[PDB]
Amino acid sequence: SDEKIKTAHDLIDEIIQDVIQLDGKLGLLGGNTRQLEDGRVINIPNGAAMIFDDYKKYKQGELTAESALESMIKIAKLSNQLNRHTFFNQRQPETGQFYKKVAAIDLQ
Repeated sequence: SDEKIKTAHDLIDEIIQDVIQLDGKLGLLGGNTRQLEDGRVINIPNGAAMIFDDYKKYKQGELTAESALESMIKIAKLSNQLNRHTFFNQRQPETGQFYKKVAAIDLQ
């Protein structure tokens, strides 16, 4: 897939919005919950939480914009790999779609 052309912020923003939309009636069993920077309680898969923390680092200054993006891509591939394996039915299709977009990092 062509790399195309986009800013780091635009790509990061695209995935963040998807995560927010992904939030739903899903309870603790469905996944873990984290407090939004705005102070809004949201629910997302444990994997979503992992990248969420990475985002915070970009703000904290612990990680760079590209470093945070890079970290998300590597873990995204691992998550996608597990999804590809069997017993993928256990995971929700909506969550699978999110991982696919992250791995295929194309703003388009």
